[PDB]
Amino acid sequence: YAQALQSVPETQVSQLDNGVRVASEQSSQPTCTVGVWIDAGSRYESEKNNGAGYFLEHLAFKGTKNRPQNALEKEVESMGAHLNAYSSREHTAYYIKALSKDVPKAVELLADIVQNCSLEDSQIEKERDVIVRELQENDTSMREVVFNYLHATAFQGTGLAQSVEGPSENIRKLSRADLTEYLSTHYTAPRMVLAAAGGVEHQQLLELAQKHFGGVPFTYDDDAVPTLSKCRFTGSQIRHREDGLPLAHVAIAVEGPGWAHPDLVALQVANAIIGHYDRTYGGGLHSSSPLASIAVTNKLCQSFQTFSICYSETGLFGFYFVCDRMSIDDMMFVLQGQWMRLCTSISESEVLRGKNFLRNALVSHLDGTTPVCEDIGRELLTYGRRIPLEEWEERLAEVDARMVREVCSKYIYDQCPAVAGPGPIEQLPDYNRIRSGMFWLR
Amino acid sequence: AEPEHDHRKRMGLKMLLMMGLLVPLVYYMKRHKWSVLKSRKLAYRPPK
Ligand SMILES: CCCCCCCCO[C@@H]1O[C@H](CO)[C@@H](O)[C@H](O)[C@H]1O
Repeated sequence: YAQALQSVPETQVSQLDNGVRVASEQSSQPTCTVGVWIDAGSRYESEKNNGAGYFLEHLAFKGTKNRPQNALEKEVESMGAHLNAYSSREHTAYYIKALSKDVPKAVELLADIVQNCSLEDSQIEKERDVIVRELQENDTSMREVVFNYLHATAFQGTGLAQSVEGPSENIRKLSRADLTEYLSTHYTAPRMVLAAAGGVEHQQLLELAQKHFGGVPFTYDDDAVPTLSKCRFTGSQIRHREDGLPLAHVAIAVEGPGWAHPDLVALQVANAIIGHYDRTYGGGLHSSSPLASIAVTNKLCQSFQTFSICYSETGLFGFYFVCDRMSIDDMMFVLQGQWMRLCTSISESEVLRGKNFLRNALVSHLDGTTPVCEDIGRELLTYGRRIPLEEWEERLAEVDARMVREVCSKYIYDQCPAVAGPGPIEQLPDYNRIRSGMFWLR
Repeated sequence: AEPEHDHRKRMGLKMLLMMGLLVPLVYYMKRHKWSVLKSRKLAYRPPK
């Protein structure tokens, strides 16, 4: 095992005279996946700019000036390659998966997109109504509105509070211009990363990129990367009620440290302890995760998930459960009790497993090419370089009990949480109560 | 008629100072817990 890790090939990295960082992991696999990952999200938008990046995503594929829609689509389909992508609050990306016999072709396709989207005044107007619709579909997914609302209130009044898709007004009116304005402002080499994994050999990649990414920086701005305005967390709640729904959704959380910070490992290990449930499990005997056990014994919920979603300089460490109108309270009671237990009286027997369960994730985090690429893409972009499983190992292979406590309690104990809840939530006690559910009557 | 007198008053003093100090504290405390409501904000959003 340790050897298996030790024998895992290093991930080549190198920046251009441009600013783009080109990294990759050579394997053998006849297939592979390459793509660019941008240092851009909704976080970077304005009150009037917000949604661009997304409006933009829906056009990124519909063709370039160098080769219109009918073609781009035809050329990719024709080579059996897959082009897909996404955009969060601080992180966007476009990736392709082909037979590593096409690094050069893929690489070119990529560039041609992150640099020359047609932005056909005629296509735009179409996607405009496609989103407004797609948006009204994202809506009934109470599992997502809830998180949005969480962020909303959690980081109320700041860039983070804005949802990645954006208001209908913005989408109804963004101009062919604004989109261009968003592209030419954030899609710059210094903030972008060209990553890959497969049978591809670094050099052929570099050159190929160094060839199609012919960007040139004049001034110093171009060459530099602007740091964002800090986001203020706020212990608060938001309740979107409607007994009209089948069941309720709840999400509570404290502020997170941020990528850079190490503790995100100990903290990542703690969540592995409370883990997650889901009525399709087979386990009233689930190892620890009493929250799950209890959830089963007393029928506390349909499911729940522990999460340490983080950003550049902040984040959200919390949990979210889906439950029936009548078991909302106990569930919250029992869970919120686990955080305390977590940081007030944890045990080695627990952390031991915690670790293992993580390591197994940590590894399956890299199952395939597309996913690996995702790490290189991210890692660089958010951490600075790449963290080898061999490393993550140690980092989280030396977390003892006392370590979990010290930290969890450092981030959870007597902190003013941020809760959000849509659906039939009459039974969810007031803030004050969930608040004083943040300190154990030790 | 009331030998207490002096004792009863020195006592009255001490009580007055406690009321003085105790009520404002619990007042601030009462005000503190409540704020979550006094400040609260409703909104009605029918999907129309
Ligand atoms: C609710 C507020 C209650 C105030 C406290 C009551 C104080 C009573 O204090 C009394 O003061 C006397 C005079 O010095 C002493 O002789 C007594 O022993 C003492 O008990």
